[PDB]
Amino acid sequence: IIKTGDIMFAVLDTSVNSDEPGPILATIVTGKLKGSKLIGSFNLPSNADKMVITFNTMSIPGAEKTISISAYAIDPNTARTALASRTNHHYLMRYGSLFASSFLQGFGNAFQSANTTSTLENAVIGLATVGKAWSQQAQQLFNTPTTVEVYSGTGLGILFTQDVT
Amino acid sequence: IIKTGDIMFAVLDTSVNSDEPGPILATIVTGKLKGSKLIGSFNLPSNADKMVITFNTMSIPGAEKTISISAYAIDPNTARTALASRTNHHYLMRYGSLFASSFLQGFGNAFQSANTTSTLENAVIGLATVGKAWSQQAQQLFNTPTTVEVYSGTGLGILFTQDVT
Amino acid sequence: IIKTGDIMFAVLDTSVNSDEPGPILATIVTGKLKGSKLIGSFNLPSNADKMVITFNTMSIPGAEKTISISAYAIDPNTARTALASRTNHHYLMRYGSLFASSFLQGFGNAFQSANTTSTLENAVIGLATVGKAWSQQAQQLFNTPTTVEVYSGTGLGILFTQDVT
Amino acid sequence: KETALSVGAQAGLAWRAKIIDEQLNKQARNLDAIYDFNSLVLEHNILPPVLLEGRNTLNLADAQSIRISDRTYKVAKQAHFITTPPTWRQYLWMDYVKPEAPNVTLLPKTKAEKEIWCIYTERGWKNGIDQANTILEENIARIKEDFGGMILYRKLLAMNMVSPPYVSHTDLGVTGDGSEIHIDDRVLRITALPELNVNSAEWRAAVAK
Amino acid sequence: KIIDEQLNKQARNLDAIYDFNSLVLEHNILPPVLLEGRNTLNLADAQSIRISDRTYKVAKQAHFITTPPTWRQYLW
Amino acid sequence: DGCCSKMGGINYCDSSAGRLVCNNGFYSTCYCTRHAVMDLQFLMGCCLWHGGVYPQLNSSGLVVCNDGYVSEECSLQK
Amino acid sequence: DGCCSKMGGINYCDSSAGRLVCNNGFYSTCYCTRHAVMDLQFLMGCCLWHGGVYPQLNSSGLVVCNDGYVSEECSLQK
Repeated sequence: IIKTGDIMFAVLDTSVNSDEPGPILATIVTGKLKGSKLIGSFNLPSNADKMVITFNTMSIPGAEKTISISAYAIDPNTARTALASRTNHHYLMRYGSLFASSFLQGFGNAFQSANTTSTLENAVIGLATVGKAWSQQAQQLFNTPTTVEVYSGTGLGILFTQDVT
Repeated sequence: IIKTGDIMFAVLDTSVNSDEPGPILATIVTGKLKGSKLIGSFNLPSNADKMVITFNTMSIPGAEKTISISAYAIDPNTARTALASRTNHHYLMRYGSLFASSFLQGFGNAFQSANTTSTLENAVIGLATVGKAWSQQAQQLFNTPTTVEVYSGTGLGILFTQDVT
Repeated sequence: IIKTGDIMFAVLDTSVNSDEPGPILATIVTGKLKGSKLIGSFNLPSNADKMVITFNTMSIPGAEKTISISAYAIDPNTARTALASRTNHHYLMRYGSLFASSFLQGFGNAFQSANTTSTLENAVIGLATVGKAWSQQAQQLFNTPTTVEVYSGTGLGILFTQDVT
Repeated sequence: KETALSVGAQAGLAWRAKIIDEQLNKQARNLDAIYDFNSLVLEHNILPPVLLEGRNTLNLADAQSIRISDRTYKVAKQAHFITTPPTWRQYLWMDYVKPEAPNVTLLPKTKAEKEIWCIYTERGWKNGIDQANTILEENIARIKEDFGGMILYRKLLAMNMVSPPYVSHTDLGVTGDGSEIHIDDRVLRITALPELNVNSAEWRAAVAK
Repeated sequence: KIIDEQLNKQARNLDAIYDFNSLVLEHNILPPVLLEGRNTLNLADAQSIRISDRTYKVAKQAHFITTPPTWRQYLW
Repeated sequence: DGCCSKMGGINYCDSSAGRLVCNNGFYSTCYCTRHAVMDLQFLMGCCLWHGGVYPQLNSSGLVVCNDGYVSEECSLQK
Repeated sequence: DGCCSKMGGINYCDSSAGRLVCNNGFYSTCYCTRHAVMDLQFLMGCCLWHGGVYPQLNSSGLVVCNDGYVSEECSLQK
């Protein structure tokens, strides 16, 4: 019998990224339950400034039982849900691709137009026509968001959600 | 027997933002219930000048029982429904992005157009072609609202909503 | 047995704005009932020159009881349905944004046009193309209704609607 | 607000309790000197029972109905065996903890809330003082009650008003099987619980000089 | 570990003082265990108590044995 | 902390009396075990001279010792 | 406010008399406990000389003592 909403700690060891859902296991080592395994998954946030781990299958070793308590995690000694990882993953690459394709388009067309008022022609050539395909592909790929990735060695804390036996 | 809609106080320790609903908890600190606690999630406001917390699972220790009172929170000594958070969040970034993209578009088109009456044409090139794509992306993402976040160390007051036995 | 539609006076403590509903409580202090509490939410007006507050959950201490007289408020010392709040909140911002974006559009187009009869061209550039996007965004956001807010330290009077026992 | 009043009550009560436990430890030997239980014990290690008196009782029941009496006496608790004489510590000592936790919720930042916090704490402190002294004097009354009861039994036993308790010692020699033994086995019991007599002709008076 | 190495480095006086085999009986029997207590009293109830001078109890019934024991079951 | 100060220094702790022995052969005034002769006079904790604290916890601050006599000084009240 | 003014100052309060003690051996003129001999010739509050104010809350402003007597001077008019 455990009261609703207690706090314990576990250990995350098998790495996962916020792209492919899969089974992840943590292990409660302090508090009441020691060595308890906890299998689940994660969620994808609408905005990537935090990340929570979907844990639903809690099991105690020794005797063949497995409770059906589902609850999620919290970071130890910060008490925050924002994942300790980097979030600046894919800003600069797509921004640079977009602006470079644009600048190429502009360079070729306007220095073609500037001939009214050989190597300069080849500059016009290269930027003028490699601008367009890279521009439409940049508008294709520009919308990819930035992810976070959980770690393979970071401990964690756990709050509870529903009561058990 | 708790009288309907009375006043108690509690403490929030775990932080989460107004983007992803999930488990958050508080613990009642004064009044009748001491050591009792209460789990839930938040609310979403259309205007971010207030923020309230959807708390429903009230647990009183001692027994393996969990009462069914769902109530919200208020700030002590101020008695306002606003949250201790920042509300100046997402004006400047989108405003500067839109205005810069538009200025770039204008520089390219007008400084090419007014030539009748090399590197200057390259300035025309750069702002001309990077204005347009950045402008349509700015018009795409301009509508993102301002956020607030609950505080990981701010105490609270509680009005009740219903009774128990 | 209480006569229909009677006049009492109460105390409001929590601040809430006419944008987001929530549980708000007043306290019956005079007349007959002492120490009674009153839980509800607000009402929405089409024009922001008045406010009323929905108040129905009427809880009396002493015995474990809570009657359900649903009633509203009337102003102490005026008995008028308007509220002590300001109503000039959302006129100047949208008016100035509209006029500024329009003036920018005009400046760019006409000062480019009248060139037939460098930094001036840059002024043409800037107002010319930041006018349009700001203009359509102003046309988007001009429709904001004016909010009013309850006071977090002002008491009240109450007109009743039905009887109780 | 009133949270300061409540914690002022707790702090004042606790501090006065600390001082009075210090004072009761300060004056030690005269206390157990004056409250000798061990001389009050009878022959067979039995605590004497507790008696109570009353002078000049009158109670009116209703109209045309009164009842008077000159002297009344009541047995409170019967006599029994005791493995040890008591002390005063289970009558006079009081508990002690530290009220330690004002949560960081109501801290005054303005001068007005500062001073009302101060005065509410102050009157809580005085209230705790008063409550602690009330607790002490109730304990004092209880221990005086018990000592008066046993000394009243001694006085009446001198007065020939109560029969003394009667004992029996059943002696057995060796006992047990070839596994367990006791050498001699004495069973001590008491039979006649002490009570008042009604034959007033056997009541012996006493006149001093 | 410290108390165990102390235990082995003080060796011979231990089993010297705890001889067992000199105390065995004639037919290789371990003699039994006897417990003696003095000046006993119990209050089983108010109004009735029971006293006794000495009490004797048989703890372990004497059984057959082949090898005498040592401080194996007691000290390590 | 300084026990055998201005003595030869602390030699070891005898556990039969729970006391230190300095290098000069004198019994020092420091202790080493809790199983030593203290002279206690003051005590703490609620429900003294009674059954001790009851293991239960309730809604109110009502705390009662195991002999049933309650302790209103210990109890939380309004 | 200063009870032992123009004297040796306050010594201590005695609850056996409910009186302060000045530092000269004269009894004071103030009080420290409510359990003392104060001369009162005035009272405040209603339902006096009856069973006290009844602990129920009536719909009317009529206030009834536990003798059943009615105090108009404590009740409100119309």
